[PDB]
Amino acid sequence: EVARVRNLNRIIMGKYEIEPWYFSPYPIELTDEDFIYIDDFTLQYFGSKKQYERYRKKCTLRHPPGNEIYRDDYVSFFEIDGRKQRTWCRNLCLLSKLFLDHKTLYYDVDPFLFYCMTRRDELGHHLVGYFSKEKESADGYNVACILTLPQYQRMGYGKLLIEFSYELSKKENKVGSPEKPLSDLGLLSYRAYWSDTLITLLVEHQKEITIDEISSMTSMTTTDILHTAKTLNILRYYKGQHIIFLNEDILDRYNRLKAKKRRTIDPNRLIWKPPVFTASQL
Amino acid sequence: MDPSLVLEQTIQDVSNLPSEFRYLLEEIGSNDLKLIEEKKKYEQKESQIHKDKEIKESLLKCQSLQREKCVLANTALFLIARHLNKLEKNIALLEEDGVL
Amino acid sequence: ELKKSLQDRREQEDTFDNLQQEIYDKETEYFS
Amino acid sequence: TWNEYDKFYTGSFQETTSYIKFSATVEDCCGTNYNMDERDETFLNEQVNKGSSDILTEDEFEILCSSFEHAIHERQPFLSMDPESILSFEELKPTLIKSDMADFNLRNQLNHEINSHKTHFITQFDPVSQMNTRPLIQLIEKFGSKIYDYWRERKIEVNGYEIFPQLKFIDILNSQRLRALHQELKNAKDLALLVAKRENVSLNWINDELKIF
Repeated sequence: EVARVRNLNRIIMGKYEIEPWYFSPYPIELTDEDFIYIDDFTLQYFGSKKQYERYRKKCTLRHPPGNEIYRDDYVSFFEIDGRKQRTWCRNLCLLSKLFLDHKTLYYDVDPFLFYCMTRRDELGHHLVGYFSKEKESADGYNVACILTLPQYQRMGYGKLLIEFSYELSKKENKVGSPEKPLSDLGLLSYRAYWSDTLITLLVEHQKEITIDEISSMTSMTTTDILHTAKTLNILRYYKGQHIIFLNEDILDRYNRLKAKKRRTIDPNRLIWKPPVFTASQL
Repeated sequence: MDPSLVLEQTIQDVSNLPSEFRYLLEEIGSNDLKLIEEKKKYEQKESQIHKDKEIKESLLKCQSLQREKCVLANTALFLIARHLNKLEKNIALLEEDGVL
Repeated sequence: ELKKSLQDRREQEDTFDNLQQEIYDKETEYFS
Repeated sequence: TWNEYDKFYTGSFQETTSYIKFSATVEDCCGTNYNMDERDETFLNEQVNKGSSDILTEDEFEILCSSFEHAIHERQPFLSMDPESILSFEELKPTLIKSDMADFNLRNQLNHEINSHKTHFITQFDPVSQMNTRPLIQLIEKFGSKIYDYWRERKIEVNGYEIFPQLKFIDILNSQRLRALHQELKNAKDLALLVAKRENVSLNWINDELKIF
């Protein structure tokens, strides 16, 4: 009776409507108001109507303040530390739990990494992707729940976005997972992920190989490969986790990557260990 | 252990400053090269009136080449200054403490 | 007052360029 | 849609060749902590400028009443619901001879050693509207009493709240090295005094030729 309470109904930002879907611990008197406006870049909080053009003018830092790590012509890759930048990130995870029902903001939010996917602008950088992954070593779990604003979907951002999030995860190079229990619009996108990535990772045999030959560049375990082998209906290959081949593959959409498989982000980036491991005993 | 506490308060924000050593200096050098080549471009007017078609607007666009250098140094002052506030007061939080 | 006002351009190259060489003065105290 | 969104956007940023890493906690993401409603300038329109000649401007509001706004936090944890437990302007004077109301005093102390107070807090974070900004002690003796006595009845009537809604939730070898290495940000500031001298001999040349022509 708590996680299924919607209180907002409407947001208009720019030309773009936002419908809420889940419950976030916002004050309910601001759900009582009808306007839900915000800064486009820095996300400043208010409750009034005589402040718009003046916060718009005084915000000449028209970006997200994250540490930008990789900007090509298409993507621009930040990270944010929430111990370093707090209240912006308080509301940043408040929006994600307004669109997801498995998180509550009272216990600490400081340490864990805030990876980000923007388009660059000439005014600044428009936020078009993000997620709040861990600082380190939660449950395996090399990615987290990846959420962004819903009107920049379905045209070439979100799918390859979560795939290069995974690419950064095995380019921060450790075997993990997303969340375990539930998914509503992404579990099918998760098998679209693992099929497309598996076919691109192991159309490259030229011999017989164990599955640990390719599992090192997966960030998903060797044991996952048989359930990914039976997502695509039948690819029994004289089964055994210690060796595998591939058939002369049926090739539904292996060489059909002319759509939404068009860009590559290079592994040109450093490592992001915690400088203090931060054993918070208080 | 209070100095260890404040050391893990301070290393993550003294650490992004040699990254700013990578950042803020190349435009100082490039704008300085533009300033000296531009000064060679606008010497000839003061020479020929010394022995105005370009000189004043070229000094103005020299200023456009240098005000961004100055505001980069002024933001450098700002991000030196706030962390130096907490830095010197945390040196003071060590000194007033029984630790240091 | 007018001619010195036109030629302070002609006369403060020494100040602007010893500002240019203040970094040459400070490189080794940056090595502190 | 919006009709304010297109008139929202103007200006630009430094479109990087490769990378300008951004790093700003929320205290330096917007500017002033608060904005203004209809009443703070309805006071300006109807109870200030009926016959006055001296200017009461917007930058004087969001700094001068901000001094009381930030000062009742650092000075007053007494009642967070009070209409009237704040006392007067003249007893706020020790919190008004200095106004560390998000760092004005060390803002003066930095450009003490940069000796460029003519650059009265020049930044790209906040806009060009900065030469209008003059320091706050003369703002006290021009307007502080009246902005206090308009700003006082407002927190009488917002009675301990504010205008925004509520938001619920080994010693050794470790001091001399940070001294002798933040001497490098000290001499980075000496480079800043240096480049302040660069731009002020530049505008020496500018304003010298401007007091010619």
